[PDB]
Amino acid sequence: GKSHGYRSRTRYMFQRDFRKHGAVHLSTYLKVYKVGDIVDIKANGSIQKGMPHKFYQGKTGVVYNVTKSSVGVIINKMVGNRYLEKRLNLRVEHIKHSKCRQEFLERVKANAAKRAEAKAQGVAVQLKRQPAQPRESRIVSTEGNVPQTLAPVPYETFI
Amino acid sequence: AHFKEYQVIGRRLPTESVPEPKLFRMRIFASNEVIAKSRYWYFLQKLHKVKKASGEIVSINQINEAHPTKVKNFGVWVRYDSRSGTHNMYKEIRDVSRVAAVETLYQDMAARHRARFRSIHILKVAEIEKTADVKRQYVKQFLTKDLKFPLPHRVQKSTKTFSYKRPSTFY
Amino acid sequence: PRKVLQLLRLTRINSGTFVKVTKATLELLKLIEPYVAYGYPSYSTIRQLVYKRGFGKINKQRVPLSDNAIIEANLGKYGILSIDDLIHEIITVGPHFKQANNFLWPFKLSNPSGGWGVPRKFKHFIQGGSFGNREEFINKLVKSMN
Amino acid sequence: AKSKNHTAHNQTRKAHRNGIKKPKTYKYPSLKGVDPKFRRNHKHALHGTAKAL
Amino acid sequence: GIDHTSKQHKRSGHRTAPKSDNVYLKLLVKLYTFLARRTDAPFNKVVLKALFLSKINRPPVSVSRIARALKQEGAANKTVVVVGTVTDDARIFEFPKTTVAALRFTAGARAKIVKAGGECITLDQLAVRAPKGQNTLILRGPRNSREAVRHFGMGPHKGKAPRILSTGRKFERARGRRRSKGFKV
RNA sequence: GAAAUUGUUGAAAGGGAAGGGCAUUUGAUCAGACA
RNA sequence: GGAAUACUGCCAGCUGGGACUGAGGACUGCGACGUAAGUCAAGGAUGCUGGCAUAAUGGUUAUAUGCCGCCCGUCUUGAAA
RNA sequence: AAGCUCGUAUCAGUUUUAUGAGGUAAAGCGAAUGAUUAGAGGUUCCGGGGUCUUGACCUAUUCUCAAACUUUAAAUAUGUAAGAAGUCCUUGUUACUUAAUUGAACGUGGACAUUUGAAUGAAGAGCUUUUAGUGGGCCAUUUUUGGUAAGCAGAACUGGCGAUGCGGGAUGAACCGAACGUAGAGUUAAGGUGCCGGAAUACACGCUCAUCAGACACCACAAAAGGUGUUAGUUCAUCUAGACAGGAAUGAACUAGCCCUGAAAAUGGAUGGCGCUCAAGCGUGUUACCUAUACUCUACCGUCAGGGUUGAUAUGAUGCCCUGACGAGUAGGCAGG
RNA sequence: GAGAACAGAAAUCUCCAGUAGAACAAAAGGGUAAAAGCCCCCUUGAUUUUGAUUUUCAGUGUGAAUACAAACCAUGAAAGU
RNA sequence: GCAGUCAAGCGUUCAUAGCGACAUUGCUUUUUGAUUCUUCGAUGUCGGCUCUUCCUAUCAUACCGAAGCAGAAUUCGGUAAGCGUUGGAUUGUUCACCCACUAAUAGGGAACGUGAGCUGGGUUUAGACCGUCGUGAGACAGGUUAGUUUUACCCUACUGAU
Ligand SMILES: [Cl-]
Ligand SMILES: [Cl-]
Ligand SMILES: [Cl-]
Ligand SMILES: [Mg+2]
Ligand SMILES: [Mg+2]
Ligand SMILES: [Mg+2]
Ligand SMILES: [Mg+2]
Ligand SMILES: [Mg+2]
Ligand SMILES: [Mg+2]
Ligand SMILES: [Mg+2]
Ligand SMILES: [Mg+2]
Ligand SMILES: [Mg+2]
Ligand SMILES: [Mg+2]
Ligand SMILES: [Mg+2]
Ligand SMILES: [Mg+2]
Ligand SMILES: [Mg+2]
Ligand SMILES: [Mg+2]
Ligand SMILES: [Mg+2]
Ligand SMILES: [Mg+2]
Ligand SMILES: [Mg+2]
Ligand SMILES: [Mg+2]
Ligand SMILES: [Mg+2]
Ligand SMILES: [Mg+2]
Ligand SMILES: [Mg+2]
Ligand SMILES: [Mg+2]
Ligand SMILES: [Mg+2]
Ligand SMILES: [Mg+2]
Repeated sequence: GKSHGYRSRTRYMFQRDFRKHGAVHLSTYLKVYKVGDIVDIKANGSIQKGMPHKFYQGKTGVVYNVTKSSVGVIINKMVGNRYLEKRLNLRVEHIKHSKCRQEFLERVKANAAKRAEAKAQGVAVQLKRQPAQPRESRIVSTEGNVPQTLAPVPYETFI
Repeated sequence: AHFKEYQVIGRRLPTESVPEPKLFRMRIFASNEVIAKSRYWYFLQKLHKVKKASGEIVSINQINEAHPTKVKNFGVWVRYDSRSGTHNMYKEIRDVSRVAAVETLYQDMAARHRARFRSIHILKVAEIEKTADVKRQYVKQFLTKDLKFPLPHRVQKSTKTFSYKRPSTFY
Repeated sequence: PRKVLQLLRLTRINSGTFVKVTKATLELLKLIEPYVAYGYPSYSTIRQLVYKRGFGKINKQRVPLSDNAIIEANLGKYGILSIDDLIHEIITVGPHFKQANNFLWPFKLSNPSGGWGVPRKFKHFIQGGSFGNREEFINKLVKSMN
Repeated sequence: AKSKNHTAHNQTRKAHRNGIKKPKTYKYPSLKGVDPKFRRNHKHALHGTAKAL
Repeated sequence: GIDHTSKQHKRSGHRTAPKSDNVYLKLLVKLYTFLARRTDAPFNKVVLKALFLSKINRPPVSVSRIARALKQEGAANKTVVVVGTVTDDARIFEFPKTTVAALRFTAGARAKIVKAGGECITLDQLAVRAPKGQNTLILRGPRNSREAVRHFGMGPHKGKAPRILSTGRKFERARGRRRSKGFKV
């Protein structure tokens, strides 16, 4: 019959990296997680306790609870035609801080600095990002760069 | 369609590490500038590590025939794909302009070899400057001194359904 | 592609809108390439489109732009107070392009008067069809449909 | 007689008629599953500051 | 053909007129339709829409609720407006001297307001005194205290009231409600 | 004193079914305004 | 060395022929032309003229001609079967 | 279907920027595991004949592979973030925590407005109750399992038929175009323009002659192997210092276009039919033209939405009027008659 | 691989190399080297009281599993488990 | 089931008169399977008899090409379905096997042609017997014997007739 065990189809997902087996480095256990931090989930195959289910591999959530060796993460899961909130009790070895927003905090700091320096001098602070714009006009010189003519090559075998 | 010849000059996008990238030029036969620029990147991607997203078109200019009222013998080198394999061919076309010779070439390739536009690469078009350098007999026969030939069996065009006389084919 | 067409306000055949060219919008055009034809408008094309088939969106309704008073009453706060001011904000993509362009109702065009010029439309313009980017050639096509 | 076993055809189209709705977010979320010792002390901290204010 | 992003010919989903055939209620709707059109006062639009509500959407408002609202800071001299029925409440022993405008008053409610020195007026009398809702206070009764609401959303771990006729020891307290009998919800 | 079904008289069409839709010709028949 | 022309594009340049449509019903608006009075093609047709006033137009009905049209109801993935 | 709370508000079958996850395509085997061809150079008090061979190993190489092998590793799909529930400063509460007012959580007070934190759109957003029918499906492109195969059986994504007419494919539930209130005019789609049949017996360069030619996607079939039929092309040699045959070209080996051989079934027969041969066939290019219930403009009917108007003395405030958009439908629901 | 009376291809003893090519009750896939393997020492947490969460899922049950709270214990010098 | 391509070989010598290995490409729907689309408010079912027409992958007859064709006989191939292709013993048989004549006794289709045309021997209702199997009722694509074959006057087709 069919098999739908807890760790089914996880042959490669939970493997260690090549030449990266063994004990976990100490910086994993020294990081500090607080309620409200954004973390991403990546199960470590050598730690069988506090291991997330395979569905949450590669998912990002928000910490809501902090315990002795584990944290609680909030995950929104799409079930049917709606999203339901899932609460996971995961050990710290299976998570890490998310860099998707640490850079955003830098832009928040930079916006305030540019907002303040323009507060006394210039109107229209212009603190909004823009997408890539079409290129402006330019002049290309041929001094030492005379164009060289190219032609299609004939067919050859060279086997 | 009625082909026109363009020159297209392109370059890689300038970078901080490598400024003033080299300029590359080629002559393209196409119906309009939109097709010509498309063909330029098609051949460039077969020769250099570059594509449209990492390049820029510098200049596109129409090239006119220097002597559009002089009969010339053109030598044409082509590469085309058949139903099984790729082949190189040499053909000779007699006309007054390069664009007219190229249009004849595409018609000839489609008629005799069933080769579409997408399957043909024009390697080189050049004018045979000297007589006795023509090496195809279907072109040499028109180079004879004081060439003359009639047009037997003339067929006239009628604008009416019915005719009141038996037509003649004299000329 | 169906979603992108809705976001560009193209819900029926022979409808047209103006689009500002950025990296965020060029990727939208590649997704709907086999369903649209687009190019670079000229001043005459923009002028004739607005004068003949220019309608404004007022209170969720389609109102003809038959006088400068209605334009001022709806776009005056952006400095636009005439039909030529609206045209200027479009051809030169100004600070208020988004508001001026969204004010215009999507253009309802007819079929081309001399036909499409090709036996089959649903190929790329490069391959002898109709869809894709035809650059400055869009002006001829639009004027026959306007 | 035999019949079809399983298919997901037309299921996504049904889900997009009214569904695919993100959850509504609330400030002051539920404290269910939070550490009981933290909640026990957090209750006393709120009582003290209410008297002060 | 048009690619429609939304349903066509869709009604607004809000009542534009009362469902009742009360001739006197229609007169009040006609009065406040005129006022809402020609006053640009937010009060008149609220009152007009409240006249369209059904019975369950207009819960009764007791006099004790009125007295509590008058205890708000700066609301002692405001006119209480209830689009519905005001009932009596004997649990309170002191009542202010306010003015109350409502569609209906019970016998106990009217007597209690008048005995305290206040007055009970209709909605058309309110319109003459306050055409733009000057110095008014709108009070609404509780909708979720209705007996039908407690059965809505029934299901596992929802804590709702089951729809049952007889309540007792032998009525839906067995397996499914306690751990000693199979499981608990 | 209805219909199925039938006789007589009258009109019309008919080269291996009949019946129908859009449009007009021909025959028959008929209402409305003469302000 | 100096022009012409082709091709492509623009004109708030001018002008001839043909077809379909006339919704609305005191005034109100925005413009144009004028020193002005006023006028106008400016928020939807008016002016002039002829024949007939009845089966002439039109309606109904039978027939003819051109093109099209398979038997309804039902179960069914699928019915003229 | 009934609505309810509100109305600029957050949202989105989408992109962008930033940051994650994956082990399929491909690739790899002088990288691990498992298969696998060929020798070469060495090694035995430790295989066995023979005084030197055949096996075993080891070292450097070599040919070829993997749904249940792998270092590397895409494309397409996929998670999160892009602010007021935010950032910054100062200091209040606690029985939690710290060697320690240390920290953690929640707050008081002060400052920073909508180029307030990318793009585009937004027939408004949010929410609740109740109930119908359905719970045999099938088809097409792409991915894909079993099977020689099947108009066979079974999955994945999307679009369709069922529930759907209309123009085209002669004819057809699914293909192409396009979806439908009643009409008028104009322009087109796919497909076509010798006649049937509305529209060029149009223009241009070639190819093909079949005593079983050919003629348009899905689609109603043809192969290996051959031809001094004819056309174009590749390479080599001979030839002005006269080749080949017996006075200018010739020989050999190959390549692929059309045609031909290969090609046999039962009532009489079907590029749709007639017929068509510098085509009315095949390949390709340029214009003109024909016509859908599609597109543009106008009228009328209905539906929905946003608005105007109670003033008496003339009758319907469920009245009258202004503006914009919309119209397919089985099972089924509701409304007005 | 190189060594030691009986002793040999395999008895016991010694050294060198050895990323796991071993072992971990069982099918297979993961994981693991001063260990999760081997040997030795001490133990009963395979305990008590009830909740929350994950997987199958209707977000029902059952099975299994994860992280705490309140007790009582085992082990260790200890952090811890 | 039938027909090709290649040519190691057979054929005294000699690949291809006639054959042909190892491989490989097809055709046919007169074999049998695979499938379950049509029919369970029913399309009468095996064989034979009778009778017509069609297909060619040609057994005979006409005219030819080829041979390891002297003649005689025979073999291979082409154009050809115009014209013929039988009488019997055993079996319900299709099939098969013999006897004999003959120029020859070729292979097939037409709802595996043909039951309101016949016939009813077989298969496949109810009676009965045997063997094996089953405690038994009973089972057996094992054997044996006995067992109702209905209607055309309508339309069309066909044959004749006004
Ligand atoms: Cl399905
Ligand atoms: Cl007719
Ligand atoms: Cl038995
Ligand atoms: Mg035209
Ligand atoms: Mg076309
Ligand atoms: Mg009587
Ligand atoms: Mg009768
Ligand atoms: Mg008439
Ligand atoms: Mg017909
Ligand atoms: Mg069926
Ligand atoms: Mg039917
Ligand atoms: Mg996998
Ligand atoms: Mg692979
Ligand atoms: Mg059905
Ligand atoms: Mg067809
Ligand atoms: Mg015609
Ligand atoms: Mg042609
Ligand atoms: Mg409808
Ligand atoms: Mg089936
Ligand atoms: Mg029957
Ligand atoms: Mg019968
Ligand atoms: Mg019968
Ligand atoms: Mg039969
Ligand atoms: Mg019978
Ligand atoms: Mg019969
Ligand atoms: Mg019998
Ligand atoms: Mg019997």
